Amino acid sequence: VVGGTEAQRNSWPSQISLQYRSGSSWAHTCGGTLIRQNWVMTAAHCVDRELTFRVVVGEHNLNQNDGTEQYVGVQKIVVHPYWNTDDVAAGYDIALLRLAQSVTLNSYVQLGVLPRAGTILANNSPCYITGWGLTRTNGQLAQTLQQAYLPTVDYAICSSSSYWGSTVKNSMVCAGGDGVRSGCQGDSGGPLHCLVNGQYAVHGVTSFVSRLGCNVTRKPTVFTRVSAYISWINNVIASN
Ligand SMILES: [Ca+2]
Ligand SMILES: [Cl-]
Repeated sequence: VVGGTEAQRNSWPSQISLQYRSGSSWAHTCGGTLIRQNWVMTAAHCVDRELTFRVVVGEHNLNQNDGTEQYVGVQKIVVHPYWNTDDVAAGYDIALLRLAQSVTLNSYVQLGVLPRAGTILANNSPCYITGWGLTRTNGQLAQTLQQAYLPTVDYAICSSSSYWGSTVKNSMVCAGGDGVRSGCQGDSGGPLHCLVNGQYAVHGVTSFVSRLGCNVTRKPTVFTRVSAYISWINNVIASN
């Protein structure tokens, strides 16, 4: 997250860190949203690589013991069947990870609330992106979980020529584009939390930013629209 602030430890308890095994260690690669005690919602693109993945819930600082982390293997990966790694603009950038164990819920570990199917946010709706992604274009991952206030940019604006044009689909949520604040690499798969009727819900799964850079004016961060996938999600969970 570019232009973020450090999240309070218990603000976003459904945020997870999706990590891959690298040597004798683990590296954060993506965010995710805990949606059941044994299921994480993330971006399909986060799991195109044939890596060993684990999920960390209750994580705050990737570089320090927080005393709240639970580490769990990824047991099964269910990528949306229409995902095509060579065409992120087509959408379907969503995947569910069944965790090898059910995590224990507490103030640091909670299920993300998802919007009802079909819900579309009015333009300029208040949301925060959260994640450990780069803090600058071509920068480095955050140590501490970051949040940035990224108001939505509706489809009509987002899919306009000076924004994302045809690249953005109605199955996506755009947010931000102010040139200051944005998602950035390593935020992928994580939530966009939007305040609706007093409650934050995870409306987006971070999907992409401009190849030119993270915080590029009129290139808001683009998220998979969670409310486009509620049936899919429920179908997956019910069949697994
Ligand atoms: Ca930690
Ligand atoms: Cl949360």
